[PDB]
Amino acid sequence: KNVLKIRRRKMNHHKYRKLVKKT
Amino acid sequence: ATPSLRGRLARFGNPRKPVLKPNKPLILANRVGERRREKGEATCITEMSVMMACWKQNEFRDDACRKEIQGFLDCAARAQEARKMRSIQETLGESGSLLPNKLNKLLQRFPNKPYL
Amino acid sequence: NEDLPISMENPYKEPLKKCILCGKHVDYKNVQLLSQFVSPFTGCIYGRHITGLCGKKQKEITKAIKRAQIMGFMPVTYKDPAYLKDPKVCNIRYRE
Amino acid sequence: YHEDRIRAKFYSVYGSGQRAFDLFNPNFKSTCQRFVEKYTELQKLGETDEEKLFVETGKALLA
Amino acid sequence: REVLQLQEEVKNFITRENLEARVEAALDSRKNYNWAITREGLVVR
Amino acid sequence: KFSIYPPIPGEESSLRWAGKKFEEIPIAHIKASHNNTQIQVVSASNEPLAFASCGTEGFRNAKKGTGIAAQTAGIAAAARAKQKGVIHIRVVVKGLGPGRLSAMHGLIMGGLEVISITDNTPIPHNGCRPRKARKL
Amino acid sequence: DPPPSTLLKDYQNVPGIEKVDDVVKRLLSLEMANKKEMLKIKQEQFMKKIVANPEDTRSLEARIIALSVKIRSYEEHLEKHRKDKAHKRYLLMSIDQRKKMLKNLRN
Amino acid sequence: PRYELALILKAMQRPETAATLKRTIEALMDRGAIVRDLENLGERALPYRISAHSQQHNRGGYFLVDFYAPTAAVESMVEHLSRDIDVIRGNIVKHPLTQELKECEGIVPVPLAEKLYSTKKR
Amino acid sequence: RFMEPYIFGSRLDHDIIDLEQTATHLQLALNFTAHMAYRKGIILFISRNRQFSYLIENMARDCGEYAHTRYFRGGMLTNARLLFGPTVRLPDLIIFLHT
Amino acid sequence: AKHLKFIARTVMVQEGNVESAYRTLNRILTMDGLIEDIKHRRYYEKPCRRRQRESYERCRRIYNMEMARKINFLMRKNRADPWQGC
Amino acid sequence: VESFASMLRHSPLTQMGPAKDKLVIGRIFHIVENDLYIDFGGKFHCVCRRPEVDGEKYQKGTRVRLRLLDLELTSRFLGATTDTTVLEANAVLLGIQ
RNA sequence: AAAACUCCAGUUGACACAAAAUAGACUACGAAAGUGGCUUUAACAUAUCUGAACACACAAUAGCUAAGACCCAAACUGGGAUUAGAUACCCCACUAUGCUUAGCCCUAAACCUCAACAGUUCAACAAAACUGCUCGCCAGAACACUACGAGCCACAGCUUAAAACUCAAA
Ligand SMILES: [Mg+2]
Ligand SMILES: [Mg+2]
Ligand SMILES: [Mg+2]
Ligand SMILES: [Mg+2]
Ligand SMILES: [Mg+2]
Ligand SMILES: [Mg+2]
Ligand SMILES: [Mg+2]
Ligand SMILES: [Mg+2]
Ligand SMILES: [Mg+2]
Ligand SMILES: [Mg+2]
Ligand SMILES: [Mg+2]
Ligand SMILES: [Zn+2]
Repeated sequence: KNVLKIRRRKMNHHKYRKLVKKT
Repeated sequence: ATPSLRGRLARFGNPRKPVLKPNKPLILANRVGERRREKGEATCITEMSVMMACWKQNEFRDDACRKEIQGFLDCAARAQEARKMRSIQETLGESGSLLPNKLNKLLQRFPNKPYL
Repeated sequence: NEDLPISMENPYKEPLKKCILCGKHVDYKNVQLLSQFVSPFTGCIYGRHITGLCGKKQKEITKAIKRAQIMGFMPVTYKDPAYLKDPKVCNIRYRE
Repeated sequence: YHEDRIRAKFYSVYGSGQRAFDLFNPNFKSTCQRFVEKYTELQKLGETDEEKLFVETGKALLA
Repeated sequence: REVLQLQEEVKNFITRENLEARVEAALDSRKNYNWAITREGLVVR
Repeated sequence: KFSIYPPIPGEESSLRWAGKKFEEIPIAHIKASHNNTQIQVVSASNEPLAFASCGTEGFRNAKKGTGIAAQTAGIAAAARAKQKGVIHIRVVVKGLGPGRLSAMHGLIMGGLEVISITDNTPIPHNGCRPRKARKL
Repeated sequence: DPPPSTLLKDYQNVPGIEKVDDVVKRLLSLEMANKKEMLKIKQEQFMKKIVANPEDTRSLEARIIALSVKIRSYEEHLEKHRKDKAHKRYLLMSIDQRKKMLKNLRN
Repeated sequence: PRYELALILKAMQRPETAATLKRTIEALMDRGAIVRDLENLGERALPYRISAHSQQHNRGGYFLVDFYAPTAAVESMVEHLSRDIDVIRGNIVKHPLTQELKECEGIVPVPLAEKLYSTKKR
Repeated sequence: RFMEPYIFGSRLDHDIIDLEQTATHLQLALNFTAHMAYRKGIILFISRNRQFSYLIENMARDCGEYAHTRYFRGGMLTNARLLFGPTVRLPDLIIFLHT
Repeated sequence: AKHLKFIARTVMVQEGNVESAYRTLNRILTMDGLIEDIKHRRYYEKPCRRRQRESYERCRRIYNMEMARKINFLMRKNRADPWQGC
Repeated sequence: VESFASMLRHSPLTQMGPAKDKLVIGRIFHIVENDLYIDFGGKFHCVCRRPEVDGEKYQKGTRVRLRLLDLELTSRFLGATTDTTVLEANAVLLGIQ
């Protein structure tokens, strides 16, 4: 199958992590 | 003897981890693969090398090392001949194993049947 | 009536093939036999296709070999050269 | 069939006959077949059981 | 039967008195376990 | 007749070369690395006769790890041996890396006679875990 | 806890053992043999004590005794081996099984 | 349980060897053993060189000792062996003759493992 | 699978057909064929064994009937209207020596 | 290291052919499986990857062997068209 | 009148049993230089080839002696729903008559 | 190829708390995670089945604390190359860490993405199609392994887990 649904999730997680790091 | 595939593939029946996880289905096809040959060959290097050495030793002349140079040339010629010979041979008629085309034809004559 | 067939216990069945080593008893002390199933050049243990053994037997051999190697009865990176002039059990090319 | 066992035994004892089998003509009698027939003749009413019966058959053949 | 066998064996076991002699005997003698199989199922030494 | 397997250090094998036993004949250690091959020559008592590699003879860099270079090195080694009196050699190989047969060839050319070839390439029975798998 | 010098569960019924050699006796004793024989002996003892019909092992009671013995063994093992988690798991499951059995018996 | 002690000595003349044997057996007895028989398997050349503690050896005598003993004693025995000088190594394996062989019928021919894939024209 | 009712058994892994059954079937089939022949009907023998192609052709010749022992092209019967003219009479019976 | 030095994977030469001996040695190595190991032990092959590789190998063997068998079975059937005409 | 079972019972193919190594007689009915098409009764034919020993004797019609190695030659392969038959027996020539 | 090393390289000895060729064309053991160097000791619940996202006991790797070992590997970092740039891919160096002992943490594409037990002979791809019974879970996309609450030796964490706004799809 695709890895397209996962990718979005991954992106979201990364962003969250970044946010956490920032604040 | 062919290695067994009894309780190896992850199937509904098995109470096991899969031994194998093959990306192609193990169903032997009605073809056989195309044949192969050749690489970074570099023939007659040893012959070359001696000649080179001789040249280095001397001034840099043909006159001093005329018996090595000639040998090298001969070797080269032989190699050339051999390539031609090879071409004549293994594409036309293989001595030992069959040509792939023939094998393919044979397979087609008695093809494998999963589709029942 | 009579000449119809009768269901019966599978005659003409030749008794199943043997390991060669089936009734035999394998010890780490016996280097000879163990040596026989090792490659003379590398001291690597031969497979099952090469050796031609039943699985239990093969396992027994291999464990025994291992034991020998640790306990100091057998060599490891080669097969002992005193035991080359012996019966060849295994099926192997090299030399031709 | 019941004679199959006997045939098998014969084979085990006496290797697959040097006499050539025909298969083309019907009512061919191989050596094995002959042996079987002999056995049948003997048992019922030979009464000595298997090995003994076999031996008897062999003896008969020899004669 | 097993018990009987054990009993039979026991008389030949090494105790503290029958020791040194036994050791000496062992030293003198040599058992060998190196039987070597052939291609068929047969033993040879 | 003729065995592939060598004569053991135990006695008594009816073989000599130049009036010497197998164990007495000198060893030529060829270390075929992936980008250079070094060829030592040593006596039976472990006295070094002649070191020679693809670096020592002329070449530097990736041109060390060619076959020609290896051959040259071998030749050099042979030459060095010849002064000290060697003639027959046992050969011992280490590693893989083109200059492996080439070295042998070079040695042969130099005039030394190859008696035997044994490769004690170190195959660790799981020892140290090597470098990470690079992107080719 | 049974004594070490006692005979096995195997070599008990047999006759001549009572008047036999000392070494032989030792050989056929719990002291020499492994823990499983000891366990068996314990089980037997328990059966003798409690159950109405010894030599059964299909009735609930017998099963329970066996379970108890197993639990005890596990506990003993876990005196040392305090990082052994599989054994702990076994203990815990087995206790619950025993409890269940007891409940059934009660019912 | 029954046990075998795969004892690998020197290579150091008879009397010394005898003494060593006496010692080892004595130790075993103390630990709580009933030693059964003695099997000297010659002084053979050792398959590799085998490093003591403190000397490295090439020749070495081989001995096997059949013995019944309690389960707890084995570790102690091993320790003792390790301590003792004239033993090159003393591994202790439980006796092979304990295990009776299951009577083999032999290798059975395994067929093609079938019905692994569905009937599709593909 | 679909020939198991007609099989008698298997003598050392070699299957043997019920001859009585065959006879019964034969009586029908042959009779039917005969009837077809009587009714001025086209019979078509077919095969792809090669060994017996010539024989089959000969048989076809000898009778009033036909044969087709060679490579069967796509739509000799379904498309007949094109492969031959528009007014063809197709076989009113067919026989396979080798199905 | 602690073994004897000239027994493991040596090949004696007859009358100075040398190349032949080398070839033989190589063949032996291949048979044992040493060369492949050496090639692979150049870098660390991670467990999962190794497993995958193994799987690939075993499957290949299963396939390949079967194919070979089939070929063997069918080498009987190369002759000439015996019925020819048709 | 006979049955079928009875007939089967007293017929040469059932009289012999398994075909593995059984010296059988059978006629040759077709020829292509090297190979010889041999009928030996049974289900299929088989082929052996002309030997050096009296090659000009093995003609169409003559009788020959086969060793017989199975009657049918079959095998099932990796993905096969059914074993793939050759339609030949595999039988080795002993000689003539 | 620069850099790096020349206290380097090769042969030969002496030489481990690291990691366990070949056997492994076997397919086992465990509940899963996982487990193929050797030895000994202990040792692998349950004579119905299902059954805790309120329990308890486990749970790779990574990670935290504290103290040890430290060959080799190696995030990070440094140097060299490469490129417009290279905070990468290639090279070289070296650290946390991988290892041991004692505590935590509790997540994986923890996937054989195929629940347990009893039984039987077609949407499309994939590992044919189903009965009985039980529990667990799911009911448009995204917002969302988010927010808020709650519990947790976790304080940048984990577990559970919304709504609005939006869209005619996903
Ligand atoms: Mg895939
Ligand atoms: Mg339950
Ligand atoms: Mg749960
Ligand atoms: Mg460190
Ligand atoms: Mg480093
Ligand atoms: Mg470790
Ligand atoms: Mg964890
Ligand atoms: Mg959880
Ligand atoms: Mg997993
Ligand atoms: Mg899932
Ligand atoms: Mg469930
Ligand atoms: Zn067996």
